Amino acid sequence: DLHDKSELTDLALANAYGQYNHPFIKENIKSDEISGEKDLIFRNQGDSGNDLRVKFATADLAQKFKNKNVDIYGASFYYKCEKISNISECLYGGTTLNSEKLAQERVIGANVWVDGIQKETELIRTNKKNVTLQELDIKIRKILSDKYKIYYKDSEISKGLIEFDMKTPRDYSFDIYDLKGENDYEIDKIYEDNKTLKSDDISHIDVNLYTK
Repeated sequence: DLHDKSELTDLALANAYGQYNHPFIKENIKSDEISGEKDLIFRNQGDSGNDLRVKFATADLAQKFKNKNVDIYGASFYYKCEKISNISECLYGGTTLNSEKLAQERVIGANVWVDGIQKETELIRTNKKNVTLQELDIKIRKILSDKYKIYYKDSEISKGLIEFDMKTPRDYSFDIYDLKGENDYEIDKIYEDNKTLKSDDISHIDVNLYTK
């Protein structure tokens, strides 16, 4: 049972379009301040020179990356982002070690279908050895957002499923209209686990969208 786009508020649609089209991306930064036992602080590295609060699911996760030259790639937001003093910018997970790269860009294909009809195959990449699922998810939704206008209320697409398949019998999927809420601080909690995948172990991506 896939959720219907009609279930989202105009605010939900806007935030979704916005975060999937303008991901926060920063390479080789290091945080060494834990906050609230499960958050990492990167002072002076958010947009506008604001402070960045990277939120994780568990204190363990936060601890695993303190001191780490990490790469960041995720959905950022300001509304309801716990101030660290000044104003602050937030985001969940999307954190990987910077020292782990690939010799060449790993290219992943995404078979696409609208109402069961196959469309042009899409492509996303990453030179990260271990890329977070959030990043892959974002790169796919940006495409689904611009080619199929999934987040425009007046578009014909009303349902959709994104599925990431590994080279082993393991897959991960997202219901593009199943948002925790209408504000990013709730929507993005789906990434707090910081789920990361070995890039070369990913097989392909399946995208099924529907109308009516």
